[PDB]
Amino acid sequence: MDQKASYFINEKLFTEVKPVLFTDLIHHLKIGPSMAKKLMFDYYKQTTNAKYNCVVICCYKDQTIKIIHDLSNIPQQDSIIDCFIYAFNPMDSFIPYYDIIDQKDCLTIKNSYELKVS
Amino acid sequence: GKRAFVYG
Amino acid sequence: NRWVEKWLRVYLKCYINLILFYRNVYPPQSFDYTTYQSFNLPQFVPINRHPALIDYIEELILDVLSKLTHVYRFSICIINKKNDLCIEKYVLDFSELQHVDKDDQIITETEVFDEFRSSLNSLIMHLEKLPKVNDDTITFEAVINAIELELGHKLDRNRRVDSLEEKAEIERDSNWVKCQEKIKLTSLVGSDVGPLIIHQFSEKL
Amino acid sequence: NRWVEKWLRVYLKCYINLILFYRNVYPPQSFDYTTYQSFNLPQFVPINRHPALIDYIEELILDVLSKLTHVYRFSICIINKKNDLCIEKYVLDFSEQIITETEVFDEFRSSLNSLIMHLEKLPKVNDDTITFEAVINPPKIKLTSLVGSDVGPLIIHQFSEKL
Repeated sequence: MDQKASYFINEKLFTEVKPVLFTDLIHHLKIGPSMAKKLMFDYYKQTTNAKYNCVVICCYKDQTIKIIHDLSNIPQQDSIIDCFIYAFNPMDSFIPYYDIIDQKDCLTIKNSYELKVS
Repeated sequence: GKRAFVYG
Repeated sequence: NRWVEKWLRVYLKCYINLILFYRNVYPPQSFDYTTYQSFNLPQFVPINRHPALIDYIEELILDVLSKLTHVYRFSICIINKKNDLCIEKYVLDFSELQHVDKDDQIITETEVFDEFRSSLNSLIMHLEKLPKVNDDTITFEAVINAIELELGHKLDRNRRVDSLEEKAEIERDSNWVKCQEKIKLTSLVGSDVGPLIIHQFSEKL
Repeated sequence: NRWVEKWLRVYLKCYINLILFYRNVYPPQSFDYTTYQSFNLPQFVPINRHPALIDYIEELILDVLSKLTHVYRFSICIINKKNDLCIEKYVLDFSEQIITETEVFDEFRSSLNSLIMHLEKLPKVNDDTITFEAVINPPKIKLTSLVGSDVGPLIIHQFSEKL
C-alpha cells in the first residue's frame, strides 16, 4: 500500500519532468533494489495515461546485460528469469543528468576500506 | 477606359 | 550580474537550437547531442556545429540579452517557406529577472540548472508529441513581445561612433524591426527558480 | 498626404529599386548595393546608380503620390512575353487625426522586410530577359501575400502574385 513513494514520483514525472533513473527512489525510501523493482512494477501496474513507457534492464543475464530497445524481441535472453524496471522517461531518449546524492543513508554495500577524514 | 497609360 | 546572463545565454541556446532540431529546419545528421558550445549546457542538446549558423544563434542571443529589461517575453516564431503565417510561436519569458535588480544573491547553480533541465525536458516532450508530417520546408525567425522598447532610431541623428562596444550596440538596434503588431495554444512547464522566472508556453498556428 | 508622403515616396522608390535588383530587370552586378541604406536596416539596398533612371523613377513615384488622393489599386508587372496579369501589387489603399510619424517610419521597415523575405526567398526563371512596367488597376502564376500596414493610417495589403 506504499503510495507514499508514488506521489513523489508523480511530481518529478509531472510538475517538473526530469526523469527518475534509480537514485530518487533510493534517496526517498531507502528500500531494497528488489523492493524498488516491485515499486516500479507497481507504478507500471497502476499507470494511468503514461506519456511514454519505460524500458527495463533484464535480470536474466547469460553473460549479457542489455537495456532493451527491441522491446517486442527477446535479445539473446530467451529463457528469461526476470527484469528490473527503471528509467521511466518522458523524452525521446533516456538520458538523465547525473548528480551527487546523499549516500551515507543510501549505500547498500559499503566500502571495504571505509573513508577516513583523518 | 484606359488606365496606367498616361501613367504608362 | 555577470553569471546570470551566462545562464540566460545557455538556456536560450538550448531553447533556440532545440526548436531548430525538432522542427527539422536543418538536417538531423548535422546535429549531435552535446554539452559544450562555448559554455556548459544543462542537458545534452542536439546541436549542429555549422559555424556560420552557431555564429548566428549566439549573435541573436547576444542581441536579445543586450537590452535585458525591455524584453518581458522572448519568443521563437516558425514560418513556412509556403506562407509567412506563423506555424508555432514558442513562448519564453524574461520576467522578474535578477539582472534588472542586479541582486548578488542567490547563485544556486545546481538548483537553477535543475529547473533549466526541467524546462528543457518539457520542451523535448511537447516537441515530440506533435507529429511529423511535411518534415521539410520549415524555416526560422525571431520575435520579441517586449513591454517598452524602441532603439532603431540610434542609427540616425548624425551620430559619430568610435568604440567597438557601441559598434555592436548599433548592430543590435539595426538588426531589430517592429512588425505590424491565436488558433491553438498548448501548455509547457516552465522553470520556477526564484530569481529567474521563465514562464514558457507554446502556440500552435 | 498628411506627413506620410515623404516616407511613402522613399518606400516606393526603394521598393522599385529592390524589385529592379532582385528580379534583375537590369543586370544584377550593374548596381551599387554597398553605400546606400534605405531605413535603419542591415540588408543591402541596391539602387540603380543611373542618374537618368533614378530621376525617371523619381518622377514616377512623385507623380503617383501626386495622384495619391484618388489613386486606384497599385501594382508592378514584369513583362517580356505574354503573361497579362499583375506580378507585385503593393495596393495603395487611401485611408481617410492620428499623429503617427515614428511608428509609420518603423512600419516601412517591416513592409520592406516582407519585401526582402519575398525577394531572397524567390526562384530564378531567366536572367535579364524581363522588363518591369508600373501599372494601376513564366508557366503558371502563384499567390503570395505579405504584411499589412495597420500601424500606418493607410493600409497596404502588399500582395505579390509571382509568375
